[PDB]
Amino acid sequence: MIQRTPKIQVYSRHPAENGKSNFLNCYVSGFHPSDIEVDLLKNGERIEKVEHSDLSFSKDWSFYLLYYTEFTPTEKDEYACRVNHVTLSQPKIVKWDRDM
Amino acid sequence: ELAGIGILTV
Amino acid sequence: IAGITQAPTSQILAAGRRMTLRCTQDMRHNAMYWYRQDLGLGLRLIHYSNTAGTTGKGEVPDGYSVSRANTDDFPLTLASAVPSQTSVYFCASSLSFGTEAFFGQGTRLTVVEDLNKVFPPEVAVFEPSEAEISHTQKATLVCLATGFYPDHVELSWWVNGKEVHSGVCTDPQPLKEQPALNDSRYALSSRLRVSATFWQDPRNHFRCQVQFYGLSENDEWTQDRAKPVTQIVSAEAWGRAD
Amino acid sequence: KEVEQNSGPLSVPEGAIASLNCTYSDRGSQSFFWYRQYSGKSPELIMFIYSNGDKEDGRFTAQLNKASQYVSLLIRDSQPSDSATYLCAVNFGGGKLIFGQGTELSVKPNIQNPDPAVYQLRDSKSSDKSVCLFTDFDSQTNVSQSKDSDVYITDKCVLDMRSMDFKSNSAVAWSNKSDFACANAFNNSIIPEDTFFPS
Amino acid sequence: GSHSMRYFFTSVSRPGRGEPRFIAVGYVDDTQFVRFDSDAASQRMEPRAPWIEQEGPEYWDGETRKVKAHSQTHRVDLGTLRGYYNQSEAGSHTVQRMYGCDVGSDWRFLRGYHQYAYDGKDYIALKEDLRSWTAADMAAQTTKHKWEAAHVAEQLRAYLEGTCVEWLRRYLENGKETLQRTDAPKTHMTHHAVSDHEATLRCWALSFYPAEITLTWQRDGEDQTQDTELVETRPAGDGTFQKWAAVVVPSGQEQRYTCHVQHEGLPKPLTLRWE
Repeated sequence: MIQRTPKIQVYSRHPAENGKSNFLNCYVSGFHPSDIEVDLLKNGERIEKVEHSDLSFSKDWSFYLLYYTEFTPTEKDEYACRVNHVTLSQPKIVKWDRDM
Repeated sequence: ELAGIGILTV
Repeated sequence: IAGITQAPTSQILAAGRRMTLRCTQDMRHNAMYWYRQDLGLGLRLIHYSNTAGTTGKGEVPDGYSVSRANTDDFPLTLASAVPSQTSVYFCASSLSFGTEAFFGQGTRLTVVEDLNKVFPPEVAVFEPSEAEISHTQKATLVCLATGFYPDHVELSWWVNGKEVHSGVCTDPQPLKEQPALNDSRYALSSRLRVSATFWQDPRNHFRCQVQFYGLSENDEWTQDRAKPVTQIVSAEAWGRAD
Repeated sequence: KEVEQNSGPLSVPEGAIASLNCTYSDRGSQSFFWYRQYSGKSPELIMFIYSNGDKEDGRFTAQLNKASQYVSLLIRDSQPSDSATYLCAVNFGGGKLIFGQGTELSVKPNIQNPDPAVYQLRDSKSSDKSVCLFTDFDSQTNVSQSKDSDVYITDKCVLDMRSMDFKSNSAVAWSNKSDFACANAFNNSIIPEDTFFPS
Repeated sequence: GSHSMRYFFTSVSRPGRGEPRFIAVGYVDDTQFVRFDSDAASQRMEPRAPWIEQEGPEYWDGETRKVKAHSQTHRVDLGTLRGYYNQSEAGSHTVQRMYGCDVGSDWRFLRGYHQYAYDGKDYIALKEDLRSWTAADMAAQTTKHKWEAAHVAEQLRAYLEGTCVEWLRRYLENGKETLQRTDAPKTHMTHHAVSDHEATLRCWALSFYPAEITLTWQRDGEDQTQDTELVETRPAGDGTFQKWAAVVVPSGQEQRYTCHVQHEGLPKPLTLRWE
C-alpha cells in the first residue's frame, strides 16, 4: 500500500482587498488514497456553501482537488482550511495569509 | 475522445 | 477448443408464451451480444453486456429480457410472444468492447398465433428425363418439399445411404404456395445431378429428405391430423435402365 | 444509428473484382468489421480495421477513410464460394456494435457449354405427377415467375459436379392438377433463343 | 506551441460491500473539458468547457457508453487484483488509468502513453514505442501476458496515433479562442521582515495560462539554488494559475536579488527586482 499526506495551501483567486468580493481557495494535492474531507472556516465555524473540483491526479498518481467558496474579506475576519485524511490522527488547520 | 478499443480487463 | 454455443437451434412458439434462448462461451470474453436478423434489414442489436455482471440496451430491446450472472452465460428471454418477434437470433461475443465479434450457431424462431396452421412437408422425388439422358449423358433428379408451415426446413440428398455435397443444389429461400394469405404454406425444391452411368445402374439408391423442425413435444395439440413434430420426411428413387 | 451498405444484390462474374462500400453516421467510431454470411449460417469475420488507409489479406483489401466515414472491402479474383451476403459492422460506443443491412453477392460461373433445354420429369411417387426442369443455360439468362398463382417457378440455382468439372444452372416449375404445358411455363420474361423443348 | 489531450480515471472499491466510486475526467492541455462521476445524478458524460457543448447526441451517447464501459472493466479489475495480491475484502483499494497523446507545434503526433496503477504504485505502462509493456511487479506480468496475446498495444497505438491526435486537432480548432490563448503572468513582489537583520522577498506570478512557468531567483546575476522556497503551481479556479517563489535576504541588501519569470505568454522573460 502507498499512502501519502496531502499538501495544503489556502489562498484567494484575486489579490485580497477589503470590501471587495473574491473566492477563498483550498488546494489539496499529493494525496493517496482519494478520500479526503476539506472544510473552509470563517472565524472557526464551518462554511456551508463549498464546492470542489472534479478529482484528478498527477504523474506520480497522487490526487489533487480544489475546494472553493465565494467570500468577501474584511480586516476583522479570519479564514482557514480544515483538512482530514486517513494519514492524519486529527484534522489539519492552515490559516489564510493575504500578506504572503 | 475516449478509447473505444484497447481497454481490457487486467 | 474454446467456442460459443446457442440453444436451441429452432423453436416454434405459441402466442403469449415465454422462451429463454441460452448462449454460453468458453473463451473468457468480457463482452456479449444479442442480435435479430430479418429478411430485409440485416442484423439488429437487441442487448449487450460489456463485462460480467453488467448489461445494456441496443436498437430493439422491446419485448426482450437479458441477464449476465457470470462470464460464460448470456441468456435472452422473451416475456410475451408477439408475432413480430419471428426472426433468426444470433448470440455473439468479443474479448472486450469494440473488438472482433464471434457468432453463435443461430436460432430460428417462429411465433404462431394458431397451432392449427402448422404442417409437415410432403416430399417427392421426380426421376430424370429420357430426353436429358440422350442430350447430355447426365441425369437430374429433382425434389419437391411442399405444403409446410413454417419455413424451418433443412434438405439433404443421400446416395446408397451416404450424404452428398457435389452435383446438388437447393433453392436459397423457400417459396410461398399461396404468396398472399396470412401464415402461408411454403415450398422447397432441390436438384441432384449425376451421370447416366450412376443413374441407369439398378443397384443405386437415391433419397431426398427434409428435416422439418416442428412443435415441441410439450405442446398443446387437439385437432384432426397427427401432431406436427420435428421429423424427417423422406422420398426415395432407385436406378433404372428404362 | 445508421450503418448503410452498398445496396444489393450485386452480380459480379467469375475472376473479376467485387467491391462493397459501407457508410456510418458516427464521426467518433473506432472499430470496423467485415463479415461473410452463407445461406442459413453464422457471420464469420473477413477483417477488422482500426487505422485509416489500406489493409491487405490475400485476395481481400480493407480500406478505411474516417474523415469520409467510409469502410470498403475490395474482393479480388472472386470464386463461386465468395457468393454470400456481406455484412459491415461499426462500433458506436461500448457494446453498441451496429450492422449494415447486408449486401448480397452472387459470383456467377462461366458456363463452358451454354446449351439451354427444358425437360419434363416423371415422379417416383407414382408415374403420373409432372414437374419441369430448365437446365444448362448461361449466366446471362434470368428468371420470372408470374402468370398466375398456378405456376410456381423457383429461382436460378447453381450445382457443381466436381469430378466431371462441370457447372449447371437450373430452375424448377410445376402447377398441380391442370392442363399445365411444360413449353408454356418459363417464358414470362423471355426464354433463350434455342432452348430445347423435346416433346 | 505544443499541445496534449489527456483522460484520467479513478475507481475506488468501497467494500466488505462493493459498488465502487468511479470518476473520469478529460483534459485538453491545462483545461478540463469533460467529466463522469458515478455519484452524480445524470449518469452521463458531462460538458465542462463551452466549446464541447456543440457536439451532437452521437458524441454524448458514444462517450457515455465508452466511459461506462471503462468503469465496469475497472470493477472486474478490482475483483481480480484482490486475488492477485491475496488481499481481503475488508479494506478499500484503488485503480487508476491515464491515457493520452502529445502533439508538437505543427499539431503532428509527438508521443503517446497509457498507464495503470493499483494502490498508488505503478502497475503496467505502455512503453514509448507503443508496442511493448513495462510491468512493475509479478502480478503485472500476468496482466502483460494477457494483453500481449490480446493485441492491446496494437489497438492502443491505433487510438494514440490516430483518434487521440485527430480529435485533439478538432478540439483545438473548435475552441481556438480558449485553447490557443496564453494569459501572460501578472507579476508583483512583496517584502517582509522576519527579524531586525533578515528579510523575505516573495516573487509572485498570477493569472497565467498554461500552468507551465519557471520562477528563478538570482543574487547579483547568479542562480540561487540555496535558500529558495518555491510552491506548487496552484489554480485560481477561473481557468488560470498562480505560483510564488521566496528567498531570505540579509537586510539593506535587497536590491542584489532579481526574480526571473519565464512563461510562454510573455514576449520576453521578465526581471523583477524589489526596488
